[PDB]
Amino acid sequence: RVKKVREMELIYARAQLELEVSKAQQLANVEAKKFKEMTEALGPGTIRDLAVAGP
Amino acid sequence: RVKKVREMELIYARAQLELEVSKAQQLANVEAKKFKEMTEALGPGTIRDLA
Amino acid sequence: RVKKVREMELIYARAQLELEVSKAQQLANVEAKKFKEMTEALGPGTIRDLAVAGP
Repeated sequence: RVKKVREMELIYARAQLELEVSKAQQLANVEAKKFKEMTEALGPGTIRDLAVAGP
Repeated sequence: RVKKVREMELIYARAQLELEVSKAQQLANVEAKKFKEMTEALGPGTIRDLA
Repeated sequence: RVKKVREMELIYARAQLELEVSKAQQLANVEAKKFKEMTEALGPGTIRDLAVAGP
């Protein structure tokens, strides 16, 4: 009884595994290429001065 | 009973995954190219002096 | 009685093992390649200045 249900919690957790995996995976692709285009369209010297706004 | 509903919470979370993904994805495109045009139309020396 | 149920908790924990394994495994792939693309699209000097925002 316990073997079968928990070997199934095995397969169910394999499932929930992949869900959380690709969840955060493509959320990561989202925010990472977000800030990719952010800073690439910014430019090296532009963001350097924007952050070095201090004498 | 638990297998089927939670393998479905698998597919539903795959769904909610992609929702949050492209949500923040295109919000990111939004704010990033926002500040892209901001600082590019500003110019290097302009923003340097402004800061 | 105890042997059989707990040798099964063996196989069930082998299962729960692999669930937690690939859970954190692909969550790791998620966040790691997230910050991969983050900092790679950033660039060496860009992130250096963004963090060296201080005189």
